[PDB]
Amino acid sequence: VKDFMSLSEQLRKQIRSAAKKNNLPFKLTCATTRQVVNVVTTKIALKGG
Amino acid sequence: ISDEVARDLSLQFKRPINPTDQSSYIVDSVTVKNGSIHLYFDKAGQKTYERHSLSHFVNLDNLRANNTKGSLPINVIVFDGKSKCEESSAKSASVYYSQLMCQPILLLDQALVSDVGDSAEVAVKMFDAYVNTFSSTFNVPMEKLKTLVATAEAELAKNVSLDNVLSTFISAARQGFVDSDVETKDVVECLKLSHQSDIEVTGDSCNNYMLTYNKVENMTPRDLGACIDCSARHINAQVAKSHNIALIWNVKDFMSLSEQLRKQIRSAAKKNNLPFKLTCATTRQVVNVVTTKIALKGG
Amino acid sequence: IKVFTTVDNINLHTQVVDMSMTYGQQFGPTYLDGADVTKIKPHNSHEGK
Amino acid sequence: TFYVLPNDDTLRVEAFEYYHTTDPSFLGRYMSALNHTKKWKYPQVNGLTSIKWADNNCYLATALLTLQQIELKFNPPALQDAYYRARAGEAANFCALILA
Repeated sequence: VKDFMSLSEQLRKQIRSAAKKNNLPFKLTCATTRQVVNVVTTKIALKGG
Repeated sequence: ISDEVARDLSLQFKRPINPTDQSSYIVDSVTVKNGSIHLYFDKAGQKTYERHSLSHFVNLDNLRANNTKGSLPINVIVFDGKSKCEESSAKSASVYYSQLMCQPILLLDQALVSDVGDSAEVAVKMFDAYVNTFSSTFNVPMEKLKTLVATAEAELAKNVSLDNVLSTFISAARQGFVDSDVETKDVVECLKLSHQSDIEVTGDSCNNYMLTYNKVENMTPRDLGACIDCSARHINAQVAKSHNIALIWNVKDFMSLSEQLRKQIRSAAKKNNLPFKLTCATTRQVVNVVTTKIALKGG
Repeated sequence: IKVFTTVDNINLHTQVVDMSMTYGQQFGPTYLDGADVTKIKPHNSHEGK
Repeated sequence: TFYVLPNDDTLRVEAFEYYHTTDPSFLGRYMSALNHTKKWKYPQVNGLTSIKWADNNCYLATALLTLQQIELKFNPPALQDAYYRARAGEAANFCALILA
């Protein structure tokens, strides 16, 4: 919830629209725990330099 | 002019007047850059922010409302948010200082300010805490530790990463006091996890015991498989208290567990007020106990 | 040889000793099941004790 | 039944970094096998997983039984978590990974 609040409104709307278009279920939580599971993922960060 | 004074002035002058601004506002987020601190708040539905020097934030007691100095260098007041008593009085007390400074006063929760206190030597403080924990674990004579810390001071002056410096420090120190099977990375990770989670660490043998309150019905399959691998057992709390038995688990296996499971286990232990420590040992102690082996209802 | 050592008798601790010298010459006063081993050199069967 | 996935070299490089396998066609075969293996059922006997006979799964079940009783660790964290889940009953994904 707090991270979602830190986001911009347009970004939230775009993310939700994309999720709904791709038929992807999505939920929110107040917990501070992380789902450490096996997934091929790329960290969202700046490029190297 | 604020509402708390506007009404009095209107009563004195026998005609209505219009206040110009509110007395105080509440800060919601903090950003620190280039030795300065930024405070953010919402005013009339719009985001607002200000910038101030971080130097004045070292002494939190100087910014308290009950300061006997009688003057505020900055328009920021630090108060405990969880303390419902003083947070209500702070709103009323802010009026006098706002009139003195002729501008609104910013309300800031104490916990955030406590988190604000930060420097580049905090890593050095953490390193010193790790060294103290290691010394308490092994009771090495002070002079060798002081020489190694003197070397680590030059290493910090080189501004190298904490991981490599601590690894070299422990590898140099581990000679003559640590068994060969132990690895430096294990000690470093255990110290980091101990500092971050506020957990005490000992080198004694583990037992892999748990209480009945950690019900298996809520277990995820992955954590249940991990428990099967570690071969944990259940025991009554009072029976363990009678024999003065603490909760001892291997640091690597405990780290392999999920965050939620570890938090639940720690919460249950603290509720039952049970000592708990992690260890790097790979052996199990043998004590006269009555325990039930945790297993699935396989069939 | 590799042998086990402990204080609370349930913990995990292990020591490695050489068979050239006796237990006492390397460590000191040591006993095993009521038998003094301070002035006795080990043999193969003492492994794992 | 067939499945189609586009090509992305960056994703395959990340998959190799995670799983230590250089096969560029690993992902598609793995998914195709996993989809078929999800159809199966895996009961347990005496706390040990049992499988109804299908598609010559006898040696796979024997390997599962062998793994259930031996000390075992893996370098890929994903494979280790898959083994953890398999020992808890989610053997389909682990078997699919082994076959892939």
